[PDB]
Order: sequence, then structure tokens, then C-alpha cells
Amino acid sequence: AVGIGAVFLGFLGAAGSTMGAASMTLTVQARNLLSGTVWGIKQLQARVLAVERYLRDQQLLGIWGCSGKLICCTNVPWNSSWSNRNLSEIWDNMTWLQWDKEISNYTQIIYGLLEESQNQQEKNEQDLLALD
Amino acid sequence: AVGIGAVFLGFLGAAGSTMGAASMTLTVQARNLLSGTVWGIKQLQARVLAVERYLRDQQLLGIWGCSGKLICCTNVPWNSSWSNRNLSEIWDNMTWLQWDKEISNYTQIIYGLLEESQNQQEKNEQDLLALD
Amino acid sequence: AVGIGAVFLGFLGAAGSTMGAASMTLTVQARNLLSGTVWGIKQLQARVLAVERYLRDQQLLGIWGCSGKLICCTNVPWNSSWSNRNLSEIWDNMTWLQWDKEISNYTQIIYGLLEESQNQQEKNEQDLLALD
Amino acid sequence: AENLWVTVYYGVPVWKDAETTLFCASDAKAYETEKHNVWATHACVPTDPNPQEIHLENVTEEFNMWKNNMVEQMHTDIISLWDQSLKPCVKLTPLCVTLQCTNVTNNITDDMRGELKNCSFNMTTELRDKKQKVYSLFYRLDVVQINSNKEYRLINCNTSACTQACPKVSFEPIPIHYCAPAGFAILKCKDKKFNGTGPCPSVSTVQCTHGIKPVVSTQLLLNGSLAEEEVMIRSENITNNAKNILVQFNTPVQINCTRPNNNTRKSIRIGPGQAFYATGDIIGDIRQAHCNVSKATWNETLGKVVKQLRKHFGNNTIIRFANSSGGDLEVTTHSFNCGGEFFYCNTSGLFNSTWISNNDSITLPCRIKQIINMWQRIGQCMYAPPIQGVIRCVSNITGLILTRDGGSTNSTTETFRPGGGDMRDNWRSELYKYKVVKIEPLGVAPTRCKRRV
Amino acid sequence: KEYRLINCNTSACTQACPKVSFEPIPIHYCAPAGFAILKCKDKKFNGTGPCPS
Amino acid sequence: DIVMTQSPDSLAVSLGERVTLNCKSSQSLLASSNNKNYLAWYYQKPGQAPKLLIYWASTRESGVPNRFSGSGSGSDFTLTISGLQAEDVAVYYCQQYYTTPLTFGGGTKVEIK
Amino acid sequence: DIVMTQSPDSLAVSLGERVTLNCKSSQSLLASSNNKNYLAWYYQKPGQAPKLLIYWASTRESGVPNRFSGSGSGSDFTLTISGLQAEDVAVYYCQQYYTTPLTFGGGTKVEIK
Ligand SMILES: *[C@@H]1O[C@H](CO)[C@@H](O[C@@H]2O[C@H](CO)[C@@H](O[C@@H]3O[C@H](CO[C@H]4O[C@H](CO)[C@@H](O)[C@H](O)[C@@H]4O)[C@@H](O)[C@H](O[C@H]4O[C@H](CO)[C@@H](O)[C@H](O)[C@@H]4O)[C@@H]3O)[C@H](O)[C@H]2NC(C)=O)[C@H](O)[C@H]1NC(C)=O
Ligand SMILES: *[C@@H]1O[C@H](CO)[C@@H](O[C@@H]2O[C@H](CO)[C@@H](O[C@@H]3O[C@H](CO)[C@@H](O)[C@H](O[C@H]4O[C@H](CO)[C@@H](O)[C@H](O)[C@@H]4O)[C@@H]3O)[C@H](O)[C@H]2NC(C)=O)[C@H](O)[C@H]1NC(C)=O
Ligand SMILES: *[C@@H]1O[C@H](CO)[C@@H](O[C@@H]2O[C@H](CO)[C@@H](O[C@@H]3O[C@H](CO)[C@@H](O)[C@H](O)[C@@H]3O)[C@H](O)[C@H]2NC(C)=O)[C@H](O)[C@H]1NC(C)=O
Ligand SMILES: *[C@@H]1O[C@H](CO)[C@@H](O[C@@H]2O[C@H](CO)[C@@H](O)[C@H](O)[C@H]2NC(C)=O)[C@H](O)[C@H]1NC(C)=O
Ligand SMILES: *[C@@H]1O[C@H](CO)[C@@H](O[C@@H]2O[C@H](CO)[C@@H](O)[C@H](O)[C@H]2NC(C)=O)[C@H](O)[C@H]1NC(C)=O
Ligand SMILES: *[C@@H]1O[C@H](CO)[C@@H](O[C@@H]2O[C@H](CO)[C@@H](O)[C@H](O)[C@H]2NC(C)=O)[C@H](O)[C@H]1NC(C)=O
Ligand SMILES: *[C@@H]1O[C@H](CO)[C@@H](O[C@@H]2O[C@H](CO)[C@@H](O)[C@H](O)[C@H]2NC(C)=O)[C@H](O)[C@H]1NC(C)=O
Ligand SMILES: *[C@@H]1O[C@H](CO)[C@@H](O[C@@H]2O[C@H](CO)[C@@H](O)[C@H](O)[C@H]2NC(C)=O)[C@H](O)[C@H]1NC(C)=O
Ligand SMILES: *[C@@H]1O[C@H](CO)[C@@H](O[C@@H]2O[C@H](CO)[C@@H](O)[C@H](O)[C@H]2NC(C)=O)[C@H](O)[C@H]1NC(C)=O
Ligand SMILES: *[C@@H]1O[C@H](CO)[C@@H](O[C@@H]2O[C@H](CO)[C@@H](O)[C@H](O)[C@H]2NC(C)=O)[C@H](O)[C@H]1NC(C)=O
Ligand SMILES: *[C@@H]1O[C@H](CO)[C@@H](O[C@@H]2O[C@H](CO)[C@@H](O)[C@H](O)[C@H]2NC(C)=O)[C@H](O)[C@H]1NC(C)=O
Ligand SMILES: *[C@@H]1O[C@H](CO)[C@@H](O)[C@H](O)[C@H]1NC(C)=O
Ligand SMILES: *[C@@H]1O[C@H](CO)[C@@H](O)[C@H](O)[C@H]1NC(C)=O
Ligand SMILES: *[C@@H]1O[C@H](CO)[C@@H](O)[C@H](O)[C@H]1NC(C)=O
Ligand SMILES: *[C@@H]1O[C@H](CO)[C@@H](O)[C@H](O)[C@H]1NC(C)=O
Ligand SMILES: *[C@@H]1O[C@H](CO)[C@@H](O)[C@H](O)[C@H]1NC(C)=O
Ligand SMILES: *[C@@H]1O[C@H](CO)[C@@H](O)[C@H](O)[C@H]1NC(C)=O
Ligand SMILES: *[C@@H]1O[C@H](CO)[C@@H](O)[C@H](O)[C@H]1NC(C)=O
Repeated sequence: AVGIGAVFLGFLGAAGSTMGAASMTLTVQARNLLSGTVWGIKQLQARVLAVERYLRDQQLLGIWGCSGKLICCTNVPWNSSWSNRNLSEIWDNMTWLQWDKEISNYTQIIYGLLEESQNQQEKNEQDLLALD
Repeated sequence: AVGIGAVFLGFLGAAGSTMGAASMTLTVQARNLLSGTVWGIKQLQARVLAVERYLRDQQLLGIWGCSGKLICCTNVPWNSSWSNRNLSEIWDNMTWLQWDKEISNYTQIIYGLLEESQNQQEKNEQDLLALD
Repeated sequence: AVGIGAVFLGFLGAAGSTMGAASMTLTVQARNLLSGTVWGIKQLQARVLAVERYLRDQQLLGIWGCSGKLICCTNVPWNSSWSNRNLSEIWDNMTWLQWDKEISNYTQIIYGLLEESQNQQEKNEQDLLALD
Repeated sequence: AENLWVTVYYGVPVWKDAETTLFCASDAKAYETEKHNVWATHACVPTDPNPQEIHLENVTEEFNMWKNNMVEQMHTDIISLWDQSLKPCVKLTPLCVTLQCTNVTNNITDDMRGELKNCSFNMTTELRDKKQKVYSLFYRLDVVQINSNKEYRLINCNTSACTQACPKVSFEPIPIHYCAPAGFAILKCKDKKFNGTGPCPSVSTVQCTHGIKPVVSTQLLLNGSLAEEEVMIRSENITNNAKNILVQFNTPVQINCTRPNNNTRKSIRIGPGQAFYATGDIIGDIRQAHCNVSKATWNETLGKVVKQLRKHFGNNTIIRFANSSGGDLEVTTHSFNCGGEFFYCNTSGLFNSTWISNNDSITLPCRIKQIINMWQRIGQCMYAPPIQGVIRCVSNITGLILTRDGGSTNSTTETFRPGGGDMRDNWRSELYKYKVVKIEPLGVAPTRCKRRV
Repeated sequence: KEYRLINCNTSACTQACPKVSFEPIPIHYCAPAGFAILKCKDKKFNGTGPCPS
Repeated sequence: DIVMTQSPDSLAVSLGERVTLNCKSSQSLLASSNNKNYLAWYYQKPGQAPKLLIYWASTRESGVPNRFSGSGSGSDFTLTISGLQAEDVAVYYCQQYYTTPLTFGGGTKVEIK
Repeated sequence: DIVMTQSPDSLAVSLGERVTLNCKSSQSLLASSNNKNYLAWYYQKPGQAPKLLIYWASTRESGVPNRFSGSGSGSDFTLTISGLQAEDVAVYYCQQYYTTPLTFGGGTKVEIK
């Protein structure tokens, strides 16, 4: 879902667009997330906070299936007790600012399941290599 | 080899368990390795030492086969002059604190072989794509 | 194209060798790129500049196909308006210091095509998983 | 197959020219000393002497010492590091006072002048009630008469309170290694006949620089780096007369320099924990500080530098050497520091030559100052304490800093004056080899393979 | 009978500010990332040799 | 470049007892990446092609018995003999193979006194 | 180790009205990774094997009705009853399961006054 258009398509440009349309511009927010006598200390701790946050997010990705995919799929199924709404009414109706609030309570339940499924898939892969 | 249990299973919890049992909890030590008028300099250099050590370890992984697997297999065989002991008497007998001492002398012989095998596999992959 | 030789084969050793021969030693420059009352501020900002540059380069890799390959191939074809020269007269004739100048003007035209092809391949992969 | 496919490679050896902040380093024996008896002993990282270098084959980079960076960095860092070793020291606020000065006890000759004044003054004691009367010995160059009675004052009583150089810290040179951070490299030119401008055919990468002893000398740069086989003259543009010519010659010229006066350091209590180290007695003869060079080897090295100067000026050129045209004290007479003592030595015996296109020793007299105005700051002078005993030191004249006069109206000759000027000409004679580059990975190149989906 | 202070010949003596107090407050020495701190819970441990707990 | 300087010029001893020899380098040859060091101790007979004795600055070659020991790291290096033989009394050499140009030592000619 | 201290020793009240009980910990049991907290509130009858009431320091067990509430995070924790029954008047317990050794509370014996 990308077409020909000459406008800049910049950082947080599609924050209000629906989340089926902001997904076609995710490398922009990924790009503009890292590079940007006493005050050098303040600037320096701001820069190390930036690189620490980037490393924490890349570590959360890396212990899951995707390390540099930027769109990755996994093997845990969507529990319908979490959001109990249709597939057609998320990708064409709501935004990420509005979808963030609706699963913020069910966040950190999902991440443990992601790590659990990735550890189980790693040990299944190790056993499948080991039986050969 | 994971079961149902409600205890916290925290950082360095299985340091004394056998290395076939501490391998089922490796995302914990991977997680708790990065995030944690003059003293800001000391805190700041401690934080950049932490992120520098994390980047050095991720770079040692990345020039090998696994970049975000956290369990990876490779194509160099175990030279039996290194440890000369059975497979059954490592994963059920010893710990990583005790296995660290037994191959600390043969360390840095292994890492060059890992880089050599990964560079040879990269050039074999490039030639196999190139002949097609 | 690697053989038996006992010399150190160090950092920037093959900078003047042809680029078909400096490609067999790329883990050396990848390795020696990260680790190396007022002056602690200068040392500290130099270190965070080093890790920021390393993260920017790894982010440019990661939004493309290769995240830890160190030699990766992609799906955009070489436009012959860029360099208009034979394949035999680059890998056996010129160096990277000399090839850097010849496509420095056509740089940043190529990187957008790399991100475009990687985003298109990610959405094609997502649709191919989705139809199954 | 004629369609190529692009591939990006990481770890590609290729650099651009860049400007970064190198960091200081010292040798392990220089790291061995402690407690700031020299400058900044624990601030810098320890490293090896002659740090590790590897040679790069089939490479050619153009260098320029004149538009080079990191001589600016070394100049700024040595100025700031000179300033930072003075904040614990003692300010001479209570010593700006009326000095009742008489002549030193000596056989006075009415034609010549005594270079020492015996000055008595009121000094505040450690108690804020009582003051004492104490005398000292100063030089003519450090006191001026304010307007029968003969009362003087210091020359810097109307510009600054003068920070005493602490006698704990020494001013000897210890070699700095300028090390590059990660991602940057340093290239050294191993070429013999390389004038610091244009392409160097033989470079080598190195992590840190070789040892640079910080010497402070206006004319006749001392303990420098010798040339390989012949004298090399180096300038940004020869025909410009406002550019200095840096002359580096092969075998060094041994110079001896001495103050033969045996002095007595005497402590005076200013206040609580405040001590002023003054001159007490002159034990023995009142003699003049001087220097010696060898007559024969100086004539030899002048013949060598005329032989090398005739390459840029034609063969039938008469080369003559005359002394400095004028200026302040430390731009006309060659300054140095012989162990915590600042000498100003007359070079009129050296540059007194003419050269046609066909066991002795030069004595040259010196003056000594106790208060100095290094780098010509607006409000920062420096008292330097006297030191005990006869002071002698041996050094190597390594090169010269020459300046051609504004030759016009059919100049049959071309004359050369010595001149110190900026300190950076002293610093460009050591970082003329090196440059700093930014190593940039992620090259990109075509090859005949498409990624298998 | 005139006196002086004993430190009149060594230093100007900095007055302790009456605003700031000198009471002890407990410090916790925390380790940065990548480092850990081990505590010995053994009873009969003289601070030398192997701690079993 | 890298200057390799052997500290004695000759060593004329008796046979049976041990000796020791040294080679100093103008540059630290210890490779920080491999953590292993770069000396080739060679042995040249009169009128013969030389052979290796010590590689990786410590390890003896195959065909060389246990009576040699390359020792030391960093910048200063030591070849220690344990027992002198009549087959051994000819010229030793130290070589850096860390960079180009490959420079050798001066050559300490050990003979019998 | 970790000391688990219940603040009252007993609580003899009438039946029908609510009560509240507290358990303090010598160490903050809030797991920073999971953002969830580690208390087991148990209930032991006279002469009976105990049963769970509150897990994850807040959540009631199945088979337990809506009249209980485990509450509080950090280091100090509160079991609040809403309505007392005759089936409820026996000993409560607080347990940390954050580390080894697993230590319990003192046991607040609630009976009828
Ligand atoms: C060009 O390069 C030369 C070669 O290095 C320099 O010459 C050296 O200069 C330094 C400082 O000017 C000299 O150091 C001083 O030497 C005095 C003479 O004592 C020497 O001899 C005794 C006995 O053999 C030794 O124990 C001693 O270490 C010296 O080698 C000493 O009196 C000085 O020591 C006093 O001051 C220091 C300051 O910290 C204290 O630590 C001492 O305890 C003592 O109080 C001082 O050591 C050095 O001797 C010179 N070497 C030579 C060979 O002459 C030139 O100075 C340099 N040119 C310029 C312009 O810098
Ligand atoms: C650096 O050193 C040089 C020499 O080492 C030094 O040059 C000399 O300076 C003095 C004055 O500064 C010059 O003047 C002399 O001063 C006395 C003082 O009474 C005069 O009497 C001298 O005259 C004699 O010589 C005349 C010519 O021979 C006779 O006609 C006369 O009757 C007297 O006999 C003389 O003028 C001195 O000439 C120079 N030396 C030379 C060789 O020119 C220089 O000053 C020093 N630099 C600094 C900054 O001080
Ligand atoms: C370079 O060498 C020349 C030649 O020796 C120097 O010129 C000389 O300079 C001195 C001053 O230093 C002149 O001395 C005069 O002394 C009388 C004494 O009363 C004084 O009144 C004068 O005002 C002057 O100071 C001397 O006449 C002069 N000689 C000549 C021939 O010009 C010159 O100073 C030297 N330059 C340096 C930087 O040393
Ligand atoms: C400098 O001047 C002082 C006087 O202010 C001289 O000190 C006196 O010298 C005479 C002669 O021996 C003694 O009798 C006095 O007792 C001294 N007085 C003091 C206070 O010391 C001193 O000798 C002079 N020094 C020089 C080098 O000229
Ligand atoms: C003490 O110093 C004064 C200077 O402050 C001397 O006075 C003049 O000194 C110069 C050179 O030393 C002579 O050329 C003058 O002739 C001196 N002036 C007079 C009026 O004679 C003085 O000579 C010095 N000596 C004494 C004993 O006072
Ligand atoms: C040191 O202090 C004394 C006293 O304050 C000064 O002596 C005075 O000098 C003036 C001018 O000659 C006289 O009118 C006073 O009578 C003097 N007072 C005393 C007590 O002698 C003296 O000038 C100061 N300086 C020196 C170098 O001694
Ligand atoms: C330093 O050497 C360089 C050569 O490496 C000289 O530069 C060339 O000079 C010639 C004239 O003699 C010019 O035609 C070239 O264009 C110059 N090349 C460059 C790259 O500048 C230079 O003149 C020498 N400088 C001095 C002071 O001797
Ligand atoms: C400088 O003067 C001092 C006097 O203060 C000389 O030191 C004396 O030297 C003699 C023998 O040389 C000894 O007997 C004395 O005990 C020394 N006295 C002190 C106080 O040290 C010193 O020798 C002189 N220096 C020179 C170079 O002549
Ligand atoms: C400068 O001083 C050195 C001493 O440091 C002199 O060298 C000495 O020269 C004499 C002969 O005059 C020899 O006997 C000594 O053996 C030498 N000593 C050393 C250490 O070299 C040198 O001659 C002096 N040069 C001048 C021009 O005065
Ligand atoms: C001045 O340069 C000479 C060389 O011309 C230096 O003399 C050498 O010094 C080193 C150690 O400092 C010795 O290993 C050499 O044997 C010396 N060579 C000669 C020919 O003397 C001298 O050290 C330098 N410095 C001074 C103050 O003279
Ligand atoms: C502290 O206890 C240790 C044991 O944990 C003692 O160390 C041993 O002492 C015996 C002699 O009594 C030696 O034979 C062992 O080799 C020691 N072991 C070690 C590891 O040091 C130690 O002596 C005790 N120290 C004190 C001061 O009581
Ligand atoms: C999360 O908890 C809050 C507070 O109890 C509740 O209002 C909200 O509905 C919960 N989230 C969802 C998605 O139900
Ligand atoms: C490594 O070297 C030490 C010292 O020589 C030796 O004691 C040890 O046994 C060696 N390691 C192994 C695994 O043999
Ligand atoms: C890039 O632009 C410069 C300036 O217009 C031009 O000289 C150069 O040839 C261009 N690059 C290529 C590869 O043509
Ligand atoms: C200080 O006094 C000297 C001597 O009179 C004079 O030359 C100088 O100009 C004065 N400086 C100032 C800043 O007044
Ligand atoms: C000067 O003469 C030399 C002979 O030694 C020669 O090499 C050089 O080219 C000549 N220069 C000129 C300008 O004639
Ligand atoms: C110049 O040299 C001559 C002779 O060598 C000498 O007499 C004269 O004093 C010198 N000039 C100066 C200013 O020293
Ligand atoms: C200061 O004075 C006291 C009392 O006379 C004396 O004991 C002490 O040594 C003196 N200290 C100094 C540094 O003179």
C-alpha cells in the first residue's frame, strides 16, 4: 500500500493515520530515533540516555524472533480476551495512539509469552538439529 | 526442560545449577546485563562502560553465525584435545563457573576458528548465489 | 581467496590492495572500529561518539536485508548509469579508496532504493505468510 | 549475467579526512610518577614508547602540515594545561608593595650596570596585626622605579596579581602520545624527501603519535626530531616573506647553558599556609649567565643549511644571516627553560654570516627573568621561584625558524633573520608527519548474485 | 599574656558551616550494569577463604 | 620502521652448561587481538640455509628437542638454552613478522670457548 | 534472609462487619521485570491443611468468593475482608515466594468476639 507522491513523508507524519497506513512508513520513525563548561555533562547524559533506550528496544527485539526485520511474525496466538474486536476494525479504523491505550493493561502479559515462545522455539530447533 | 513453578527465577539464580539446567534460563542474565556536582561523570562513565561491553559482546556474536539467536550452532567441530571428557559429564555434572576454568586456556583459539568458519561460510554462500 | 601466511594481517592492512582482495579481510576493520579533572569529559564524549557512529552504521545495515552477515546481497540491480564499467575492472583493478570517489555522487540514491526494496520485500513476505 | 546486483559490505577499509579531538597519553615510566609533581600524571592513559604501527602498501595520500589540525588542539591543550597547574598555587596579592631598593653589595662599575637590586619591604606576617621588614634580590627586568629616595615596584603591579609557580611541580618536558579514539586512525609519512605538502607515497597507520617532549623555545627549537640524512627546509610558500621557514637538520648542535651564580632560597611567611620563596645571598662571585655552542660544528651546520637553501633560490645567490629586527624580549632573543629557570640568550653571535656562491666555542650571553608573561595573556603573569646552586644544562639544537626579509629593488642577496613568533611553528615541526582520518565502513559494490528468497 | 591559634602557621582554617550537619545517614553502594555484588550469609566466616552461602 | 636489536654480539662459552640470549624490539610486537606474540627465532649454520627454532615467540618447532625455550612477551624477548651441544654452536636470529618490512636481528654468533 | 512480619498477633471481632490485616516485608518483593508482586496469602483451619487465598499479591483463587481483597505493592501488604463469615475465622498467613528460603508470616489468628 505505497504509491507515487512527492511530499516529504517525515517523522511522526502518519501518527494520526490509521494503523494499516502508518505501517507503510515505519523506517522513518526508526531512522529518526537515534541520531537526533558544565552543559557538556547534560548533553552527554542525554546522548547516553538515547543510546541506552535504543539498546533496550533492540534487546527486546533480539530475544524474540526478529532482530532486524522491523516487521516480524511469531507463534503465539492473539488471545481474544485481550481486545475482543474484529480484524477489520483495527487496520482501517484506529491509530497507534488509540490502540496503545486499549492494550496497555494487557501489555507485559504479551511480552512474557513472546519470550516463552521464542525460548521454546530455540530449544525445539536445537533438538531438531541434535536428532540429525 | 522447563516446568511449572512460581518462584521468581532471577538473575544469577542458576549459577550453581548444572549447565544443562542453567541453559533453560539465559534470557534472564541477558536481560539484566544492560539496564542495570562531579559524581555525574562517574555515573556517566560507568554507563558508557556498560553499553561498550554490551556492544563488544554483540559484535563478537554478530561476526559469527548468530546475531540474535541467543543459542546458536556452528560448523567447527569440538577438538577433543581441548577438554577430553564425555558429553554426559558436562551437561549433567558441572556448572558454567567450573567449565569456565577448564577451557579458559583453550579460549581465543576457539574464537579465531569461529570467525574463520563464518568468513568461509559467507564466501561459500556468496559463490553459491553467484553461480546461480 | 585466502591462503596460509603468518604475518599479522592487521587494521587497514589491505587498504591499498584491490577490492577483490581487501574483501577477504573485513572482520579486522569491523573488529577495530568499536573498542579502540576535566579531561574525562573529552574522553567520554569521544567514546559516546564512537558508539553512536557504530549504532548508526548497524542501524543502516539493520533496516536492509543484512543485520549481522557482513557480506549481504540484495534485490536491486546495478544501474549501469552509475559506474558504466566492467565487472572485471573493479575487483581486480581498483581499491576501495578509489571506488569511494567514483560513486560518492551516486551515493544516497542507492540507499533509498535499498530501503525501498527491503520494505517491499518485508510486505511481500508478510502477505505471503498471510495468504497461508 | 551482464545485469549486476548491488551488495553492501561492512568493514570496508576507506577513510575520509576529518577533524576530531585526540586524547593525551604518557609512557608507563611517565605514568609511574605521581602527586602532580609534573603536569596531569594520572589524567592521561599510559601507553608504550614508540606505539605500534603497520605499513600500508600501494597507498598515496596528500598531506599538508600548514592547514593541518591537531596542532591547534595541542596548542590549546598545552595552554589550558599550563593554566590548570596554577589554581592551587599562591597569588602575590600582598607583595604588590613599595620596594625600597638599593644596589647589590658588589664592586660597582659606573659604566656598566648591576643586574640585581637588593630590595627591602614590609611583609605581612602570619598574624594580621604584626608586619615585618624583609629583603630580597630582584632583577632589573622585574622591577621599575616609581616617581632623593629610591623606591621601586614590580612591573606587573598595574595589570595582575602574579601567581607564583609552585616549587613542588616541575616544568621538565615529558613526551606526550596523541592517541586517536575508536573509528579514527592516524597516518604517518615515512617518506624521506617529503616537504610536508603534497602526496606521500609511504604512509603507515599508527594508534598513537611518537613522543613529543613539550619544549618552549622561540628561536632554535631544542630536543626536537632530527632529519634523516640531510637538512630539510620547510615552508608553506617560499616567496611569501611573512611565512616562517622551518629548518630541520641532521646532526644536532650541542649547546651548554648555565647560571654560575650560587643562590640562597629564603622562605618568607606571607600568611597562614602562604610562603614566598625569595633570593637570599649570592654565595661567591656575581657572574653572568651564558651559553656555549661549538664554533666548528655551527659553521658546519650553517654551510649545510646554505647548501640546502640554494636549491630554492638559484645557485648564484649570496646568503647572509643577520640578527632579529626588533620586538619584545622573547621574540628577539632565544628563550628557554633550563630546569625551572627562564633564560633569554642573545643570538647575535650565531647569525652573523655571509655565504658566497663559489676547538673554540661561541659564548653568547643570557638574561634571566623571574616574572613572565607566557602566551601574552591579558591578566595572567607568573612568578618563578629561585633555585639553589649553579645551574647547567645540555641540549641539542635541532632546527631553526628563519624569516626572509622583504627583498625588493633588485635584491642581489637574500637575508634571513631568526624569529620565534607563534608557538605553533614550534609545534608544527613535530606533527608534520601525522594526520588523522575517519575510517568509514559500509562500502557498496556490484557483483553477479541476487539474494535467494 | 598573648596567645594565638595552633594552626596560625599552617593554614587558614575553614569553618564548618552550621547549616550542614555531620550526622551519619546510611549509604547503599550500588553496582552498575554488568557487575554484581555477592554477600556472604555464612555464620562462622572470618572474612578469609571459601564462603558456602 | 621496526628496529630489532640483539643485546650481545657474541657468546663464547663451554659446552654442557646453559646460556641465555636476548632480543629487544623498538616496538611492542604483542598482538592485542590474538593475545599472541610475533618472534621467529632462527638458527643458521656456517654455509647453510637457516631453520626455525621458535615460532609464536614461545613455541618450539617440530624436530627441535626440549632443550630450547623462547620466553617473554611485550617488547623484550629471551631465548634460553638448557644444555649446549656441538650441533648448536652457530648463529641465532630474532625476527619480527608483525609488519612489513620484515627485519631481522643482528645475529649473535655463539661458539665454543 | 527475608523477614515476613505480620503486624497484629490476633483479631477477635464480631461477625458480619469487615476487617483488615497487614503483612510487612523486610525486603521489597516487587519484581521489576514482571511488574508483578509476590505474596501468597494462605488460610489454615484448626487441624486442616492450608489453602491459598491470594496469589500474585492481589488475585483471589478460584473457589474463593468476591469478599476478599489482596492489596498493596512494594514492601507492605494488606488483606482486606469485606464480610466476615463463620467459615473464615481461623489463621491467615502471608508468604514471600520471591527467593529461597521460603519464609512465612507469623500467623494472625482471627476468631469471634
Ligand atoms: C633537552 O634534553 C636534555 C636531556 O634530557 C635535558 O637535560 C635534562 O634536563 C633535566 C631538567 O632540566 C635534568 O634534570 C635535573 O638534573 C639535575 C642534575 O642532576 C642530575 O644528576 C644527578 C646525579 O647523577 C641525578 O640524580 C639526577 O636525576 C640528574 O640526572 C637535578 O639536580 C634535578 O633534580 C632535582 O629536581 C628534580 C625535580 O623534580 C627532583 O626530582 C630531584 O630530586 C632534584 O631536586 C633534575 O633531575 C637532567 O639531568 C638533564 N639531563 C642531562 C643529561 O643533562 C634538557 O633539559 C632538555 N632541554 C630543555 C630546554 O628542556
Ligand atoms: C647581543 O650581543 C651583541 C654583541 O655580543 C651586542 O652588541 C653590542 O652592543 C653594544 C651596546 O649595546 C654596542 O655598543 C658599544 O657600547 C660601548 C659602551 O660604552 C661603546 O663604548 C662602544 O664603542 C666602542 O667601539 C666603537 C667602534 O669600535 C669605538 O669607535 C668607540 O670608541 C668604543 O671603543 C660600542 O659602541 C656594541 O658595539 C655591540 N657589539 C657589536 C659587535 O656591534 C648586542 O647589544 C646584544 N643584544 C642586546 C639586545 O643587547
Ligand atoms: C643586532 O646587532 C646589532 C649590532 O650589534 C645591535 O645594534 C646595537 O644595539 C644596541 C642596543 O642593544 C645599541 O646600543 C646603544 O647603546 C647606547 C648606550 O647609551 C644607547 O644609548 C643606545 O640607545 C643603544 O641602546 C648599539 O648602538 C647598536 N649598534 C648598531 C651598530 O646598530 C642590535 O641591537 C642587535 N639586535 C638584537 C635583537 O640583539
Ligand atoms: C641586602 O640588604 C640587606 C639590608 O636590607 C643586607 O642585610 C644586612 O647586611 C649587613 C652586612 O653584613 C648586616 O650587618 C645586617 O645585619 C644585615 N641585615 C639583615 C636584616 O639581614 C644584605 O646583606 C644585602 N644583601 C646583598 C646580597 O646585597
Ligand atoms: C647604585 O645604583 C644607582 C642607580 O640607581 C647608580 O646611579 C647611577 O648608576 C649609573 C650606572 O650604574 C652611573 O652611570 C651613574 O653615574 C650613577 N649616578 C650617579 C649620580 O652617580 C649608583 O652609581 C649605584 N651605586 C651607588 C654606590 O650608589
Ligand atoms: C616598613 O615599615 C616601616 C614602618 O611602617 C616604614 O618606616 C617608616 O618610613 C617612613 C618614611 O621614611 C617614616 O616617615 C616612618 O617614620 C617610618 N616608620 C618607622 C616605624 O620606622 C618603612 O619605610 C617600611 N619599609 C621598609 C623597607 O623598611
Ligand atoms: C614541496 O614539494 C611539492 C611536491 O611534492 C611541491 O609542489 C609542487 O610544486 C610544483 C612547482 O615546483 C607545482 O607545479 C606543483 O603543482 C606542486 N604540487 C603540489 C601538489 O602542490 C612544492 O612546491 C614543494 N614546496 C616547497 C616549499 O618546496
Ligand atoms: C653553594 O653554596 C653552598 C653553601 O650554602 C655550598 O654548600 C656547602 O658545601 C660545602 C662543601 O662543598 C659543605 O661543606 C657545606 O656543608 C655546604 N653547605 C650547605 C648549606 O649545603 C655549595 O657547595 C655551593 N655550590 C657550589 C656549586 O659551589
Ligand atoms: C658542553 O658540555 C659538555 C659536557 O656536558 C662537554 O663535553 C665534554 O667535553 C670535554 C672536553 O672539553 C670532555 O673531556 C668530556 O668528556 C665531555 N663530556 C661529555 C659528557 O660529553 C662539551 O665539550 C661542551 N661543549 C661546549 C661547546 O662547551
Ligand atoms: C643530543 O643528541 C645526541 C645524538 O646526537 C644524543 O646522544 C645519544 O643519546 C642516546 C641516549 O640519550 C645514546 O644512547 C646515544 O649513544 C647517544 N649518541 C651519541 C652520539 O652521543 C644526546 O642524548 C642528545 N641530548 C643531549 C642533551 O646531548
Ligand atoms: C580463617 O578461616 C580460614 C578457614 O576458612 C583459615 O584458613 C585456613 O587455615 C589453616 C590453618 O588453620 C590452613 O591450613 C589453611 O590453608 C587455611 N586456608 C585458607 C584458604 O587460607 C584461617 O586460618 C582463618 N583465619 C583466622 C585469622 O582465624
Ligand atoms: C486495565 O485496567 C483499568 C483499571 O482497572 C481498566 O479501567 C481497563 O479497562 C483495563 N484495560 C482493559 C483493556 O480492559
Ligand atoms: C592452561 O595452562 C596452565 C598453565 O600452564 C595449565 O596449568 C592448564 O592445565 C592449562 N589448561 C588446560 C585446560 O590444560
Ligand atoms: C558528481 O558531480 C561532480 C560535480 O558535478 C562531477 O564532477 C562528477 O563527475 C559526478 N560523479 C560522477 C560519478 O559522475
Ligand atoms: C603599568 O606601568 C608601567 C610603568 O609606568 C607602564 O609602562 C604601563 O603602561 C602600565 N600599564 C597600565 C595598564 O597602566
Ligand atoms: C645548481 O647546481 C647544481 C649542481 O650541484 C644543480 O644540480 C642545480 O640544478 C643547479 N641549479 C640551478 C638553478 O642552476
Ligand atoms: C660579527 O662577527 C664579527 C667577526 O666574527 C665579530 O667581531 C662581531 O662581534 C660580530 N657581531 C656581533 C653583533 O656580535
Ligand atoms: C607552628 O607553631 C607551633 C608552636 O610553636 C610549632 O610547634 C609548630 O612546629 C609550628 N609549625 C610550623 C610549620 O612552623
